[PDB]
Amino acid sequence: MQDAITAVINSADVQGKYLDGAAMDKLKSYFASGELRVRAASVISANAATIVKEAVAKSLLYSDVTRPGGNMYTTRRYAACIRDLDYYLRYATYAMLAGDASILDERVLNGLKETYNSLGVPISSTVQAIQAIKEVTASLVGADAGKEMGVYLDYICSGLS
Amino acid sequence: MQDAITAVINSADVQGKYLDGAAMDKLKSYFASGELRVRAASVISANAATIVKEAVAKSLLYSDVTRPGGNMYTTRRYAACIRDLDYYLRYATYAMLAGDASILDERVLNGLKETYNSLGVPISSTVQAIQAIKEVTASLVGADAGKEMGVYLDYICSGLS
Amino acid sequence: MQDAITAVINSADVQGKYLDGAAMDKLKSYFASGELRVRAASVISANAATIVKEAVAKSLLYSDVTRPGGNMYTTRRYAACIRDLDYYLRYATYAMLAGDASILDERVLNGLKETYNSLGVPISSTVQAIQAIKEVTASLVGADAGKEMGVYLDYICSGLS
Amino acid sequence: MQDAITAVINSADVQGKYLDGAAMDKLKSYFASGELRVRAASVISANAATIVKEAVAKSLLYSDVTRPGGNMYTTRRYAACIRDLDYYLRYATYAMLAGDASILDERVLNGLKETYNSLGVPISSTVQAIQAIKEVTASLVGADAGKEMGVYLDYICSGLS
Amino acid sequence: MQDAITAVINSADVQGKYLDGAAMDKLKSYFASGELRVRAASVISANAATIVKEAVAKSLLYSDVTRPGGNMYTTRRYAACIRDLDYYLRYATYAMLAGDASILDERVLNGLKETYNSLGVPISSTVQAIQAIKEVTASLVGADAGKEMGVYLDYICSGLS
Amino acid sequence: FGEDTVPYERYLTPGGLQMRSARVGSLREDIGQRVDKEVTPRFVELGQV
Amino acid sequence: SIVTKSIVNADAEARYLSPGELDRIKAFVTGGAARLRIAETLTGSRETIVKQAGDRLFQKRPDIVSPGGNAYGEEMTATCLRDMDYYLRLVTYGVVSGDVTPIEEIGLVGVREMYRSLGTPIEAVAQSVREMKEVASGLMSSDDAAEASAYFDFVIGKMS
Amino acid sequence: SIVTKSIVNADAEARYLSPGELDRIKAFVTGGAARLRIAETLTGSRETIVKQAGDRLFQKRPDIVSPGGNAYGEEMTATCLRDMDYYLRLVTYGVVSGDVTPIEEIGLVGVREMYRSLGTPIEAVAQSVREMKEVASGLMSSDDAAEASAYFDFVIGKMS
Amino acid sequence: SIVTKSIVNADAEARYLSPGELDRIKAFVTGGAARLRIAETLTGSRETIVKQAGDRLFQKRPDIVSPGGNAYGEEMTATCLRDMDYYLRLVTYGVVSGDVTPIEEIGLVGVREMYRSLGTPIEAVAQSVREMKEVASGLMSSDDAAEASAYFDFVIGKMS
Amino acid sequence: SIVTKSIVNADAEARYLSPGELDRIKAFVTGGAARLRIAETLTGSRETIVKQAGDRLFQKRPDIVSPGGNAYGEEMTATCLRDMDYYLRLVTYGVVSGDVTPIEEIGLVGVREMYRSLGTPIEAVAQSVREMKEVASGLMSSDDAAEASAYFDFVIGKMS
Amino acid sequence: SIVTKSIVNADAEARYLSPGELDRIKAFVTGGAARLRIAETLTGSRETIVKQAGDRLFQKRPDIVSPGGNAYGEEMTATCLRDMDYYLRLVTYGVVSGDVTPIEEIGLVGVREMYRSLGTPIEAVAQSVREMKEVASGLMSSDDAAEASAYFDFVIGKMS
Ligand SMILES: *[C@@H](C)[C@H]1/C(=C/c2[nH]c(/C=C3N=C(/C=C4\NC(=O)C(CC)=C4C)C(C)=C\3CCC(=O)O)c(CCC(=O)O)c2C)NC(=O)[C@@H]1C
Ligand SMILES: *[C@H](C)[C@H]1/C(=C/c2[nH]c(/C=C3N=C(/C=C4\NC(=O)C(CC)=C4C)C(C)=C\3CCC(=O)O)c(CCC(=O)O)c2C)NC(=O)[C@@H]1C
Ligand SMILES: *[C@H](C)[C@H]1/C(=C/c2[nH]c(/C=C3N=C(/C=C4\NC(=O)C(CC)=C4C)C(C)=C\3CCC(=O)O)c(CCC(=O)O)c2C)NC(=O)[C@@H]1C
Ligand SMILES: *[C@H](C)[C@H]1/C(=C/c2[nH]c(/C=C3N=C(/C=C4\NC(=O)C(CC)=C4C)C(C)=C\3CCC(=O)O)c(CCC(=O)O)c2C)NC(=O)[C@@H]1C
Ligand SMILES: *[C@H](C)[C@H]1/C(=C/c2[nH]c(/C=C3N=C(/C=C4\NC(=O)C(CC)=C4C)C(C)=C\3CCC(=O)O)c(CCC(=O)O)c2C)NC(=O)[C@@H]1C
Ligand SMILES: CCC1=C(C)/C(=C/C2=NC(=C\c3[nH]c(/C=C4\NC(=O)[C@H](C)[C@H]4CC)c(C)c3CCC(=O)O)/C(CCC(=O)O)=C2C)NC1=O
Repeated sequence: MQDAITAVINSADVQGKYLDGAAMDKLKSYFASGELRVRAASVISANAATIVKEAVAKSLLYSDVTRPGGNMYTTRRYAACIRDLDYYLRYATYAMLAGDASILDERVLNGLKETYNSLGVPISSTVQAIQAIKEVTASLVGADAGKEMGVYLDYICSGLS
Repeated sequence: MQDAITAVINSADVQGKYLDGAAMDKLKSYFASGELRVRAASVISANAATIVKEAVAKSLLYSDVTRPGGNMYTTRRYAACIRDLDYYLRYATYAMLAGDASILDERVLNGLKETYNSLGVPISSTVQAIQAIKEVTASLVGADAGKEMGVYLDYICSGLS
Repeated sequence: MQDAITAVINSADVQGKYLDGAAMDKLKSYFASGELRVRAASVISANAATIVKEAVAKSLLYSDVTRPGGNMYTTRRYAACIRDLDYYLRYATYAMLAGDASILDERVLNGLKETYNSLGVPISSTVQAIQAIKEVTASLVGADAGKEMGVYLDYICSGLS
Repeated sequence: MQDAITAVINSADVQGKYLDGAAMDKLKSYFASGELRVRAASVISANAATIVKEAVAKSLLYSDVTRPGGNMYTTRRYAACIRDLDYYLRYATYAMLAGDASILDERVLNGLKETYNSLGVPISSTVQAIQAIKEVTASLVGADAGKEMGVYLDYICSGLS
Repeated sequence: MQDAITAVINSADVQGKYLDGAAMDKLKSYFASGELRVRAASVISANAATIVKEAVAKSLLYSDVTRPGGNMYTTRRYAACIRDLDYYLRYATYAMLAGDASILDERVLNGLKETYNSLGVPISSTVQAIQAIKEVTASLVGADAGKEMGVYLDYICSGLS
Repeated sequence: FGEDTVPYERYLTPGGLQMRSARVGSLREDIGQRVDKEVTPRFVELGQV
Repeated sequence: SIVTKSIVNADAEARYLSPGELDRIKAFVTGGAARLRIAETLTGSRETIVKQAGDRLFQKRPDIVSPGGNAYGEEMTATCLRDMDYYLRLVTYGVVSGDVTPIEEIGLVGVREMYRSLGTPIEAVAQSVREMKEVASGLMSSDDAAEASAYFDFVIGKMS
Repeated sequence: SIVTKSIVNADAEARYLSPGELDRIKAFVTGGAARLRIAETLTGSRETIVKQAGDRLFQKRPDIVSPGGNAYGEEMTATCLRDMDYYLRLVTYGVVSGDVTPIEEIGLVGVREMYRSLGTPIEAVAQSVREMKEVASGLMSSDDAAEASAYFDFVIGKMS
Repeated sequence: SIVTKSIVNADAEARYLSPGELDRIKAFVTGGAARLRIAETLTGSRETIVKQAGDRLFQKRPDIVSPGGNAYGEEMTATCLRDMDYYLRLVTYGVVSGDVTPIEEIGLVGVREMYRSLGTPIEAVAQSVREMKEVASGLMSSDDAAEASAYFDFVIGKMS
Repeated sequence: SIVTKSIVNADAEARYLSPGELDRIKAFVTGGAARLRIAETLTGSRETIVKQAGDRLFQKRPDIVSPGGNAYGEEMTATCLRDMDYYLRLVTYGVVSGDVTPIEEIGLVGVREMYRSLGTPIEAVAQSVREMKEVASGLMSSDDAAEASAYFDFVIGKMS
Repeated sequence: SIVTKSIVNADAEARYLSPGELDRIKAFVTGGAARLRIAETLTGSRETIVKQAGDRLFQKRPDIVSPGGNAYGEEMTATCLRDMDYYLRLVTYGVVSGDVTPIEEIGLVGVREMYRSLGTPIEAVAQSVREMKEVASGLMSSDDAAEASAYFDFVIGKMS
């Protein structure tokens, strides 16, 4: 995986040049936003379960999917759906801390669409669930870091689509 | 698609021999059932729209599916649901006439889960709609021919599973 | 695709409600911004190719991308990249006129990242070219309308990166 | 392991002879007792958590071993101790269903004493804890199977002491 | 393993008491010596290979062990010996950064005496090598950091002997 | 198409439609999500004069 | 909307929008205040239009609410008035959008098949929409009535 | 501790400490005076914090002291306050050590099995230590409360 | 970086990052200006350090430029100075990253096999990086010299 | 089912079905009529079992239905009765199948995680299943009550 | 307002305002920005305060929403939450005005007689405003929480 530091290092390295100020300002901006990322990650790590709880309550509960015949009908499939949303929230927290969406398409997205197509998982329903996660964590954390979290959540949705 | 006759001819043809006595017994069993199959197909083909009307009134109407926010709300989606139930009734009649579910495996269940997941179609609600079709058809035609229709309707349901 | 009016109408339809006060406020805001959207669309439709040609002069020319071994080396590949930036500018103009990114998601970003990964197109260089388009359009159009165009071009950057 | 029914089979295997009456009557006694053994095993399987809870409550609770300075003070030590008690109850259930203590001699009494000496686990505390296991099981089932449970628990006492 | 702060925290937890001055004096001593330990570890990691080569030059070269028939003759054996020596140096650096020698007497001295007695490695010659390492580090990093290294190094000597 | 009609995209694969309409934009609120009819609360309605 | 229609046409042509289409969007943007006024009047008087037009419908076509009719009963009459309120809401959507596109997307495609499956007379639904048009045209100003009558007569023509 | 986790990472990768983690240990050493100051004020207020937090806990959830709760009786409430005192001691231990490792290896893993065998509501004791962190953040200064609240919220997350 | 290390370790343990790593991350974030300053100092003196250290290496050990040597030839010495520029660039990468992972992932894995193939003496490469360390430490301030020489001795320790 | 377990146990050691498995399957077949009778009276009395057991549950545990509780409100009460009907249906499935693996595969894997996400007290759900056990055991003969209470007590053990 | 109090005192004395009183409006003017910030915080967080305070009030006093209670129905519960919204608006008025005069003049004179006529438990109204104070102090900073809780405690003292 790559964070913003390794991203700008490899961007300098692929052209083989040293660090210029047009690259050093990227590291300065990342160190400006780092404490915001750390505090938002601490809030999300403290409140990881309740984000998923109110997200499923906002989006997936009392819908077609929990009814008999739905994809999250049995308790095994419900626990698998909660596990998937925990995966999405934790890896989006990782991407928010890194400041680069490399871990998302390098450890979540590279085959998950094929896996969901083989399992019959509703990708649009998972996208709506991740949007519910985004609204809950935006209300919980704040607008400034919630936007950065929502960028990687929409990255996860775009990889899923 | 394969009926019982083409299934017997296929099983003899891949052996390269003619029809032996067990093949004759299977054909005579199918010819014995063919009277009931033709009568049930005639009754369903006559009262095709009434079965869909009764099933939609039984299972889908005056619910959140047909209310605003549901997937049967917009009238193009309502007419699409009517067309889908006519699809299920007509291909279940085809599978009853054939005595085999290969027609459902080839044209009905071919990516239907992926299609409904991409569209956002409620799998649980359409399974309940096919169940209402099964109950209305079993009420209309009888116990034995209704059970014969219900075998392929439950096959469509388990394909949607 | 949807514009701002179509998005408001769709939200009110999904709620099953008439146009309340807040929906009329959003409609009045869009009707207020429509003058600036029309003027910006006319200015960009005038200076369509000019934005692209100093954008590639600012971002892409005289680099290893243009030099042999680069992805924009041949005249065919150069015309392909010029056409791609023309499409990006035209669709950002469409999104700025509509007030929504629905056309960007429907007709640009669907499979665009997979297309560029299959072709080997540099994502970072393409993003920097779109940033050059954003800077030239902001310098040429104005402040608020240039900021709106920058918002939709950054949406294209977020969907592509 | 080997059961009570297989015990006479193994003894006759060593002797190289068939079943004799001094083992026939023991096998008939096991056949007469086996229904109350299997039902008492079913009862303690249904109420298995209550035995561990009451044993911890009336033997190990509010003691030197669970106060600071004790070998069962910390939460990890408590979880390990209740897991050990649950395993003791499950293997005692296995023996009282099976009619033999070979399951305890092989799958419990292999090196448990030496691991407890390695860990510094209080042997006398475990011995009074399995006395509490005896009292709770005898209260739950009754003395008719309580003495039968106490035979294998006294086997545990002799093995661990 | 157990460093200084976890050691005093465990000593407090055995008595079940909050941290008082009788451990906080040693805690202030550790935090006063911490930057000395880090700078000494930096110097030792800077000169880590040179310490080993001067130690083997001043204690182990031109001896009966590196004569044929000795305990350091073959090339694999010499590589293993210098591997042991910079293992001892690096784990002594670990204990010197930690403030306690739990890592030294556990993850180095678990079975080191027994395996050296089985192999035939001269314990006295290894003690002389460790004393040579101690003299080189004391002459290279200073007096106070040198004797702090020497405490853990003759702790290693006492573990070997 | 007749002799005068340019061909046009008539049918899609489900995967292609999912790529087009399963992104963050251009996806409706009622596709795979329960839509709760939000309303002004009854106490706010009573508090309005 | 007409903005959506112009953007769709320009996208099909793969070009920027023609200045005639820019002037169309300009004219719609300037004239949207009157459209919002029409939609506000219909939204405010949504209940009396439905009630009076339902009464005029049931007097003109007594068969649909007599016993044996499709809308006989209080709950069936409530469902019929709910359908009329739905169509008036779609008329407000079309007035706001400036074109018949949301009306056709939400409530005209498959309407024939839907009402044929329900057994409801589509001609009587068209008569209900016609009475709603008459009551709304009586309730608003004449230029506003002429503007709303285009969308109303679109619904009439697509039902008939 | 953070020093022992640094050397665990170091000998897991089987080499000496990196300069970044050496400067990180330097930063931990320099901040350890502030963490020890937090330790002094917490061990000075070790009684009033746990007493006010227990009073807030019984005021929030009266069903604990009501019949049907686990902590019914004077010895039961004394053991509940003793558990809260142990967890406050663990939070002070973590503030001293610089990481959540002592809380994890003393009283935070296996707490589900602990309170399942006890019958104690895990959300109720999470609420109790939440009131502990609120009273602690009230009594601390802003930077000290911000430092201790991360470890407190880790206790909340792993004991919720 | 340390962010990448902590996220990778928490991912392998399938858990969120604890505050015991989050405080380390925010400390690395806050203490970045010194590393940035050392980075622009090194890339300002990127040429002269390479020139002086190459001059010192070829005067200290003339076997490199001896006939039959590995770098006998003007283009061979040019590629040797280019390798010195490469490792100075990697040292600047490690300085601006605050970690040894960029040097390890770019120019330390397979270096022994690479120079074992090419015949270039690995101890003379270590001497080259050591001489760059001495020139840079002479060129810059003493605490910054120690900070840069930390990564420099990491490189020469992985070399030998 | 028992047939499934016997075939799986034979196939795992790659042989045909043993005489012990044939005797077990024969016992399953002979007890099929009694098991079918138990399942038939359960599904015939499925409404009154859920009604009476829900009434007894809500009398014995008013906290889950009082305000602030998980099931407070008519919709949440109906959802709780729906969950009880779901578990009664799974009990009938287990009674038909002769073992506990349909109940395990449908409604007893991830049940703790699901109800923890829902906020529902799993011990109160176990109390609901215990009341269903008592009400259903009062509606049959003694051997039938014991046979059904075996599957009921399996659900009790999996919930608590 | 304190300017109204000082001008009433000066007018009843028939004189001009003393320099101490001019300092009263002076310091009131200086504190006006912070008072407006507190009132704007409450106004922005209006509905959340009322909903959480209502839920916690109904949790602590289940009898008022039980059948036979004063607020059993949904409309009566809405009247409860409406009274709460009234008192929250009065608290914001008092925060803006800098004194308890608008709260007392609008909704605290004759409140006992009004709620006795309505059959409403005045102590449960006091508990409801106490829960409102708790939620406001939860989502407000501590000094501003004390500033709002002064007016909240005035309301509680007038109810009790
Ligand atoms: C001369 C052209 C080259 C050279 C040689 C050189 N070697 C040493 C010292 C030692 N070499 C060994 C190696 C071995 N001993 C063994 O028994 C075996 C396997 C059979 C090997 C490979 C050892 C152990 C030493 C240390 C002396 C000892 O034996 O105790 C030196 C001396 C260096 C010193 O500092 O004393 C020298 C000079 N050096 C070169 O540059 C030429 C390539
Ligand atoms: C060198 C100081 C003296 C010497 C020693 C000698 N060592 C070996 C090989 C081994 N060294 C170790 C030690 C460790 N392995 C670990 O993982 C750790 C913890 C970090 C330690 C301390 C071990 C276990 C061996 C055994 C085999 C191996 O290579 O791993 C040998 C070789 C024995 C053989 O020939 O089989 C020798 C001789 N001998 C001397 O004379 C030096 C004074
Ligand atoms: C009233 C003018 C006429 C009439 C109406 C009538 N309609 C129904 C039933 C339904 N009609 C619809 C149609 C729509 N749903 C939509 O979302 C829209 C566009 C916004 C339309 C037009 C639907 C879905 C139903 C089903 C009701 C449900 O929600 O489940 C009935 C009831 C028929 C029945 O058998 O229940 C009636 C009576 N009937 C007349 O005679 C008038 C001509
Ligand atoms: C108080 C916040 C809540 C609660 C308390 C309660 N505690 C007990 C008794 C025990 N609690 C523990 C737990 C620990 N001991 C440790 O050393 C540690 C780690 C530091 C923990 C987490 C233990 C072991 C006991 C048993 C006492 C003993 O050591 O023998 C009880 C009594 C249980 C009973 O049934 O008697 C209670 C009630 N309950 C609540 O409702 C409060 C929310
Ligand atoms: C009743 C005994 C207890 C209780 C119940 C309660 N349940 C819910 C909500 C849900 N429960 C489930 C669980 C299942 N779905 C299945 O398909 C199966 C197995 C067949 C199970 C066990 C689900 C999915 C829901 C969500 C509703 C939905 O259909 O989407 C609630 C509501 C909680 C909420 O926040 O909505 C309640 C109250 N509560 C009690 O107090 C009793 C102990
Ligand atoms: C192998 C196929 C191939 C072609 C054809 C090619 C063309 C090419 N010509 C360029 C520029 C240019 N080309 C010219 C050349 C000319 N101006 C004139 O007036 C003369 C008429 C004419 C040449 C006879 C100039 C002046 C520029 C620079 C334009 C600018 O920078 O504004 C550039 C951009 C500069 C760059 O390389 O980064 C490219 C890519 N590249 C390729 O890989």
